[PDB]
Amino acid sequence: IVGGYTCGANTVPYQVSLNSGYHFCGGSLINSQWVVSAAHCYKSGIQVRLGEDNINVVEGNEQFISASKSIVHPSYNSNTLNNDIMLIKLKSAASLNSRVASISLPTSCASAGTQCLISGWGNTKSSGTSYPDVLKCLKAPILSDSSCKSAYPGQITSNMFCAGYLEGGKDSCQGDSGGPVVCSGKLQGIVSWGSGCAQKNKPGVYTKVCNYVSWIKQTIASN
Ligand SMILES: [Ca+2]
Repeated sequence: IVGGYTCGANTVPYQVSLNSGYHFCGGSLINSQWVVSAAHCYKSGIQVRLGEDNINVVEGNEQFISASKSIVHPSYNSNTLNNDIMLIKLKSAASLNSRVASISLPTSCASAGTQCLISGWGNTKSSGTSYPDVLKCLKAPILSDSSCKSAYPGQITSNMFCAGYLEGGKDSCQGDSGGPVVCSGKLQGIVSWGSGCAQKNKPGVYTKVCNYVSWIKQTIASN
């Protein structure tokens, strides 16, 4: 996250870190046994890390649980990033309390102008590189479909939305991918892509979660 703030330990209790020896992507806990992340975060050997603040220090609220199964969206296209969503089942159920909690799925999509909270352990610089140990946060609005498509001609599908600031300086970034965009207590987006980070006229592009709730529920129901 570029231009954000330190969330506070365990203030974002649905935020997970995906670990393959190191943090590589974010995710969101949507029930005791399932995580949603980006399909471009897929790899084998994932350990899900719940209850994290400092990803490099054991602070006492962690749960580390191996993935038993990963499911990339049937129609994921890694060239266009259309349908950039995946589900991860945990080998055992997480213990849910105030510091580790699931986030509600939307019953309704979000509109332009709604404020949202975006979080992760991604790069904090837009020129150059600095990866934080503790979770970083950004409050950002959803942008209109038209300003999204104007920023990124021929690249925005009905499964994508823009959020952030066209002026630059405040965005998600590398390492935040797969993590949450939560608006009025609902998981509305997944950190997906963008040209650079926090660049003028190049806002963040997010997977539109409300399009996927049917798929998510039926997948959980049968796995
Ligand atoms: Ca830790």
